[PDB]
Amino acid sequence: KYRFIDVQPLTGVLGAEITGVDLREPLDDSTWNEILDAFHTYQVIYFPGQAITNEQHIAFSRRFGPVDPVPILKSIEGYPEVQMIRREANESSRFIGDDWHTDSTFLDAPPAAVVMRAIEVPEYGGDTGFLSMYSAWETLSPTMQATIEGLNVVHSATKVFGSLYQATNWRFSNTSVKVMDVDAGDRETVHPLVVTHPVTGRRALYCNQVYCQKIQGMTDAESKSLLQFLYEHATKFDFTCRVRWKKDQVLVWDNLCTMHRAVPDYAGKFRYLTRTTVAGDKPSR
Amino acid sequence: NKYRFIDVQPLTGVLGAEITGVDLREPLDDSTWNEILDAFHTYQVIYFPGQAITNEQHIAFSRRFGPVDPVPILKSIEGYPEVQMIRREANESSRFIGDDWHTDSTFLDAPPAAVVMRAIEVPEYGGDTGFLSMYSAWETLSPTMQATIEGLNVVHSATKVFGSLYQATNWRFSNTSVKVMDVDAGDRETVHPLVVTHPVTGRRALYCNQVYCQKIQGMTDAESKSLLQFLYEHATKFDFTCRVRWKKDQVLVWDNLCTMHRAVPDYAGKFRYLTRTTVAGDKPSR
Amino acid sequence: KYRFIDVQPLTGVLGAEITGVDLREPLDDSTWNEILDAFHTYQVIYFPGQAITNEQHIAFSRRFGPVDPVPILKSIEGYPEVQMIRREANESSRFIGDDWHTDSTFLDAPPAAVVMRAIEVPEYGGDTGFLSMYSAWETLSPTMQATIEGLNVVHSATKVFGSLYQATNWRFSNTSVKVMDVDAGDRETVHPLVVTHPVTGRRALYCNQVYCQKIQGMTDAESKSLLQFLYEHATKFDFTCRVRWKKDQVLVWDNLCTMHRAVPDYAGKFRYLTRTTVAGDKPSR
Amino acid sequence: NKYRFIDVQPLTGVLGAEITGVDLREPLDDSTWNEILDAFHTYQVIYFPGQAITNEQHIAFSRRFGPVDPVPILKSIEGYPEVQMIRREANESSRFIGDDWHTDSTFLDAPPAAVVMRAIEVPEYGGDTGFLSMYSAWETLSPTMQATIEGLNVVHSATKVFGSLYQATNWRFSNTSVKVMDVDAGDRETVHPLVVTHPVTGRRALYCNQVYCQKIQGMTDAESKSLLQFLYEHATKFDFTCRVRWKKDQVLVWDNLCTMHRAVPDYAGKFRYLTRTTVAGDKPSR
Ligand SMILES: C[C@@H](Oc1ccc(Oc2cnc3cc(Cl)ccc3n2)cc1)C(=O)O
Ligand SMILES: C[C@@H](Oc1ccc(Oc2cnc3cc(Cl)ccc3n2)cc1)C(=O)O
Ligand SMILES: C[C@@H](Oc1ccc(Oc2cnc3cc(Cl)ccc3n2)cc1)C(=O)O
Ligand SMILES: C[C@@H](Oc1ccc(Oc2cnc3cc(Cl)ccc3n2)cc1)C(=O)O
Ligand SMILES: O=C(O)CCC(=O)C(=O)O
Ligand SMILES: O=C(O)CCC(=O)C(=O)O
Ligand SMILES: O=C(O)CCC(=O)C(=O)O
Ligand SMILES: O=C(O)CCC(=O)C(=O)O
Ligand SMILES: [Cl-]
Ligand SMILES: [Cl-]
Ligand SMILES: [Co+2]
Ligand SMILES: [Co+2]
Ligand SMILES: [Co+2]
Ligand SMILES: [Co+2]
Repeated sequence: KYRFIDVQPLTGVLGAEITGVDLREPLDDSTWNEILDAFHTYQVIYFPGQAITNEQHIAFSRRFGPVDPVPILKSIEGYPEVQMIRREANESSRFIGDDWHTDSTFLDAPPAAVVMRAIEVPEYGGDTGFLSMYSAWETLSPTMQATIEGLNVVHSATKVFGSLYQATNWRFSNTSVKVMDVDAGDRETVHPLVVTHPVTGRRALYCNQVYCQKIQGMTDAESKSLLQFLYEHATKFDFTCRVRWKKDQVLVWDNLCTMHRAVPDYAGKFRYLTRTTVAGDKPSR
Repeated sequence: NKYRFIDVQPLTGVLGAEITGVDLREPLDDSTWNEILDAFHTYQVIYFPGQAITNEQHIAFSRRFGPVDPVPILKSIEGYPEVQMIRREANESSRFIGDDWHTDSTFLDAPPAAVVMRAIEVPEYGGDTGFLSMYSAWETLSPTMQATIEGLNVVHSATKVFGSLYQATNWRFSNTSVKVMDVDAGDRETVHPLVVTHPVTGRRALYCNQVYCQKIQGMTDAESKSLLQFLYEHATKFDFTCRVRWKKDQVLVWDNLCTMHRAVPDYAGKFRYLTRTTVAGDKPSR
Repeated sequence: KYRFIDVQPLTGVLGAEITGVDLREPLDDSTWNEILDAFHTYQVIYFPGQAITNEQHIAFSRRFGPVDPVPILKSIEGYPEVQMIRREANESSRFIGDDWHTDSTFLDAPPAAVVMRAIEVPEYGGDTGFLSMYSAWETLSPTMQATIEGLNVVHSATKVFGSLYQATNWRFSNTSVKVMDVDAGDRETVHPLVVTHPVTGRRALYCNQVYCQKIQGMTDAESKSLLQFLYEHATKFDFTCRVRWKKDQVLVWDNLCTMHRAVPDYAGKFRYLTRTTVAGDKPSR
Repeated sequence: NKYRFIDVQPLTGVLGAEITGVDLREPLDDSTWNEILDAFHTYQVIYFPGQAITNEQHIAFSRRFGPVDPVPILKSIEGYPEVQMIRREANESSRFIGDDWHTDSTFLDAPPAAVVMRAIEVPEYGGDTGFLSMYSAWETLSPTMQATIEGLNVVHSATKVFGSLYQATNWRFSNTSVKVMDVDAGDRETVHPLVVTHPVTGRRALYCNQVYCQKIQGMTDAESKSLLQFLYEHATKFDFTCRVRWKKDQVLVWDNLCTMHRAVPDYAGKFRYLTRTTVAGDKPSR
């Protein structure tokens, strides 16, 4: 069915490799329409072998929507919108993003999408996992769905760069991570536990252990119990795929309907990807 | 306190009350009965020490609470089909009856409303019964959690007690107090709401128990297990419980809709014998 | 079998009422020997109807061992060793001791025992629960016992009056609780997970959720998992008893082989008991 | 890297490797075989894309790893009792074979040492197999936790797969690939250590799986459940896993002692067919 690009789905759940296109060149309307369709169908799409410039990265990201950096990451000099996920070979700090999450959900309007490009990565190690929150939602019984669909969740960055972060002893390195204001870390926002994607109209479960503090209105014990069940459910191996990186692979993921995590199995090896983030609207039900 | 015809001594700040100043061998005037019924509705489990009543007076007093109807599983005393036994011979090595939190016979389309239990001969110590309030278990859920669960129903059956799950496992009750039952009666399912309204007080109570509840209707096995596990942990917190110690001729009534109870098995090697008459109820409803 | 006192066990597991003795008077050797035997047998013993003076309380406690206040509680004026568990009718703060624990196990040598006396208590509400850690230990399989008997646990007061306490929003009232130094709150000690009682020689499980931070040498996830199973096991209703208070009831509990908790079911009612604490040796295996 | 006769491309930093530069239709010289065996021991699961071998060459290549012996439950291809099928017709609505973390046939006194699996016809996408390293699951337990558990043994049986627990439940495998089995063979127990030493590498591996492990020997049901649940959660973290995608004529070998695997059921409605020969092992030991 695709005529302007070649798409090879990665699993029966999510993920697709796209080839037959050169992202260094402008895309005609037909080629862009297929790309966007593949992005909305497969949720995480990746293009091996795209030796693009940083400006081309920026422009390509702009096709998905307004570009706008996430609060915590350092950017390359000359490009505030091009942020780094960079780990030096000798680092001993915590690996960025090494549990399931989606990005910056403590924001009133988290990103819609992220476009990541491998600069220099290990021959093996440092895969990124993804999973579908559409599948997590769809595999809940209708009874379970009706039960939880009216709930909201309180999100904040407290464990990442607020008071809880300051409490613990593990730190990120300053290679890619900025020093942040503690109160900014502890500012709370509220999102729906079940969101409707604004383009596809499909529903997705929307919670993550990194930023979700509690179910709004619940006791700590009620909220901890529901959220724990939902995390176990959503992170079943069945709902995941695994993306392996090579130099100049460019990947886009939908930040509303997927979760992702870094795999820290390359200790002692240099790894560097850049990324631009695409702004989103307020998550809504 | 407000009581003028009976003396009531509440047992904890959550449920339970001792009632004295009354002789259950004699008939009760309307004034004394109304206060007893009121104390039953206010305290959920009430008990009357020192009541040396006959089996017939036990039956008659039970009847004041509602029609009397034995539960399926228990043997009864000779000459009194309505008076059933909770009896454990000293030597027994079988499972102790009722030794986890439950309420009685909820596999029935219409479980009992109440039970009236009377001590015949019990150990100097050991063999207390614990009780907890399902009004309190419900009221301490957040308004959010209440709204979340109030439309759910739960499938109950006796499969673990005298159905296929019972037949599959190794432990048994002795035949001292427990009849042989049909396996299909054991496996027969009924559905009740997760949250019920008491037909007299109008108050709401959480309604689930691990002995007879199989699953939340319409949910997957893992969803149901996970929610019911949380509710069991919530309702069985020590703060919601009271503990009743038995003495010969103590007579006790519990509300079988808004409480749970469990036997404490801490008297192995000692004889224990209580009788009970069960008072019938209506379909639990929302 | 008791000839100098009358003892009435409370449950088949632990607990005993003692009568037939006047604690306002000196005890002969025979009466004291029976008291101590009952204390070692039943683990928590209580004497209704003992209108004693504070000095008599102190002296009676001294028969069990050296007396020595616990760090957190305020004492009555004129008697540093007589501490208060006092809640005013109008209080809205956290109830002292409202989860299962044993006292001050963050100390290198926690108390051996505590002697508590009711001054003024509600007609109903404010029971104290107790449970036996001998029974908790004895109902573990031999295989489970051999598995865990070599483990140690790190204890500290951090959740009660150290950094974790400072983090949260709930506070105890200053009615009975002193302001404490944070570092004193966070000082760690190490005890055996399975201790041998120094008088009876019987073994007891020794862990509590209030002061135990983690199994020494374990990861956070391993330790949280074992300790959770042990707490669920030890706090089964089967292992508990419940003590109801009346004015001038004097009770002694063994602080090594039991746990206890306050029951907060008297909101809006005044409740006041005093207590002296009896010093112990370093818990050992 | 150190390899001079084969090209090996590791799959993740934990386990798994692709091997190219070799034609399994031809015999392997000692030098090429030694490197393959070494890569098997180093990477635990290895796979060879593009190997259009006959069933006989499949059998012969398997044999290089150890004596070949079919597992009890799977049907075999006509004319090759040692070559068993993992085959799912497009229309099937039965349970997917192997769809949770396990290692093969651990109810046996001596489970297989390895399996060699070959894709005949598989979906364009969907039907990957996941693998994880039980060396890594063991090595990431603290020294304290290791000392704690290293003396324990676990009781295994096939009761959930083709024993009484299977017969009691509702789901079934189809008869496409699965034989009817004797219920008593299903319920027969064996005991293995919780922590095993690999008989060639000498390295230690955690050894438990939820499909066949019933309980820690000597423990109570609640103790065993609670410890095994923790170990399952620990060993199945995403960080310890790799995922293999299948293509026609890919041939893959896994170590059945130091890994676990699971089928991913994400291809309903599509035909999938792999064959496999199982290589026999010795009693797992400490
Ligand atoms: C860029 C990105 O920022 C991060 C940074 C790190 C991150 O990964 C984790 C994983 N586990 C964590 C666990 C704890 Cl207890 C605390 C913090 C944790 N952080 C997730 C998102 C974002 O969101 O845009
Ligand atoms: C009279 C009464 O009958 C019983 C009998 C026993 C009973 O107690 C338990 C407790 N835990 C159990 C656990 C399992 Cl796996 C099986 C059976 C169990 N039975 C609860 C009710 C009733 O309801 O009228
Ligand atoms: C006198 C006594 O001091 C206390 C004071 C309070 C206490 O009770 C609790 C119960 N649950 C708690 C829960 C949390 Cl998260 C924190 C603190 C908690 N404290 C236990 C012991 C002692 O030990 O001698
Ligand atoms: C060939 C292989 O055979 C099987 C077949 C199926 C299998 O997969 C599962 C997964 N989860 C299961 C869960 C339950 Cl409750 C029951 C049976 C289950 N079976 C695991 C091994 C073997 O070992 O040789
Ligand atoms: O390094 C990775 O694979 C992903 C890190 C991540 O979570 C992120 O960039 O937001
Ligand atoms: O023996 C007891 O204390 C209670 C037994 C019980 O559960 C019952 O009679 O239903
Ligand atoms: O108030 C109570 O019943 C007990 C409080 C307590 O834990 C203590 O005094 O140590
Ligand atoms: O189908 C698969 O991917 C693996 C099935 C499996 O578990 C097995 O063959 O033992
Ligand atoms: Cl009647
Ligand atoms: Cl052979
Ligand atoms: Co991220
Ligand atoms: Co009962
Ligand atoms: Co205390
Ligand atoms: Co298998």
